[PDB]
Amino acid sequence: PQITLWKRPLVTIKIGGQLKEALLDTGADDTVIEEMSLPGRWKPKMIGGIGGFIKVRQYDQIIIEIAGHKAIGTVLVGPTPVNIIGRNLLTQIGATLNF
Amino acid sequence: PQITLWKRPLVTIKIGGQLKEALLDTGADDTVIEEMSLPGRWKPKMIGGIGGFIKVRQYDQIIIEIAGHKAIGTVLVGPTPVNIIGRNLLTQIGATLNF
Ligand SMILES: CC(C)(C)NC(=O)[C@@H]1C[C@@H]2CCCC[C@@H]2CN1C[C@@H](O)[C@H](Cc1ccccc1)NC(=O)[C@H](CC(N)=O)NC(=O)c1ccc2ccccc2n1
Ligand SMILES: [Cl-]
Repeated sequence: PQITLWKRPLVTIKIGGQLKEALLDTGADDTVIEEMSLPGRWKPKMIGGIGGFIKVRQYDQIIIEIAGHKAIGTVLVGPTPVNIIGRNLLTQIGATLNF
Repeated sequence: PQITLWKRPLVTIKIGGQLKEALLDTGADDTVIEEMSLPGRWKPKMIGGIGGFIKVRQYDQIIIEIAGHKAIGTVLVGPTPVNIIGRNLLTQIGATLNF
């Protein structure tokens, strides 16, 4: 599978039993999802990007499916305008940047 | 070359005749470089990310070298925390995401 970048590399994910669209993002350390109820324990975190920081809820050991690939890892929930799959999960689904 | 994502995908770039380090970022539509003196005509623009928008200088038709590959395109210059190479130039150097 190879994804060119003339458009946003959006894929379908399954998280908390719901389908969402998310951006495959090699520039993001972390995976950040829009506000949603997720069951289970979490802890407060702040994460930064181009316009500054947002508060998120950090959930560890979340089961997620990304474009058909299974993953288990940390998901941050908070007011991102776009759902983002960052390197912590891109490494699990085997993504590489070929240039 | 193929980049795994266990670490940040940082590469050397050449802009304005100066070497810098920048992040290869499939989640960014645009290329944003830290404040620097750069010759060329520009115009103001807002660009956004997590945390909101920042004001930048939009330079069109800038010659940039990214990991040894020459590209020409729009560069935004402003108070970004990190230099980022986004899809407008990743496509020009032929970068793909594979998995
Ligand atoms: C998600 C998080 C874990 C916080 N990581 C990061 O944000 C790190 C931070 C690094 C240090 C500072 C400079 C940016 C780098 C790159 N990144 C990721 C990097 O990939 C980040 C991910 C992202 C995408 C969409 C919207 C928000 C955020 N992209 C961006 O910050 C780019 C900047 C640009 N080109 O205009 N934003 C966008 O391309 C973009 C697209 C759609 C939008 C819709 C509404 C509002 C904003 C929107 N921004
Ligand atoms: Cl919900």
